[PDB]
Amino acid sequence: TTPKKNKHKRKKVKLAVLKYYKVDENGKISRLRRECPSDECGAGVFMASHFDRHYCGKCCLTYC
Amino acid sequence: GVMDVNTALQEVLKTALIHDGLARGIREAAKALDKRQAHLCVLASNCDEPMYVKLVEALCAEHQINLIKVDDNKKLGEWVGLCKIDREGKPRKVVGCSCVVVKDYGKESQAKDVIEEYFKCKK
Ligand SMILES: [Zn+2]
Repeated sequence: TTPKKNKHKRKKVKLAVLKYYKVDENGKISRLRRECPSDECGAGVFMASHFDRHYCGKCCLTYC
Repeated sequence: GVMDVNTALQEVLKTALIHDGLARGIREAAKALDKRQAHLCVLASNCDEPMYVKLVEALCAEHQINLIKVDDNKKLGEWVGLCKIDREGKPRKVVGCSCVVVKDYGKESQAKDVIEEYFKCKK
């Protein structure tokens, strides 16, 4: 009846590593969200801790 | 040593594109140092975010990165080639990114005679 056209556009924060990386005045680098244990996104690429899980950007892994 | 050191970051960031050794961006520039293979990194002084410099210098400090101070954001991004040049040579649209890193130097001696000698006197 009615053409339902929709596409989930992306909304990026101002360089969203500031949501990940926190450094205080002493200079230690504190990352709040989860680092993915998979090797293709290891030690540089982080997951995002959600309300019931975490979510990777590459291998899309979940948690509880 | 014939040329100025703030105009000596030209050709090393040219040859940062011949292997795409320039990790352009900021998140990609953050993850460029997370694997610990980058040789040099520079930063623009023109920042709206003051704590952004505190984020990037925290990783540049403890992972032995020497820095070169450049004043402007949009001036820095043209060494990637991100300025949209015209057919007669005018950058009609310039993209500036404040985190320019390198992964490979050039194959010469006219670049590391002034950059590295300016690096030795700050040790
Ligand atoms: Zn991955």
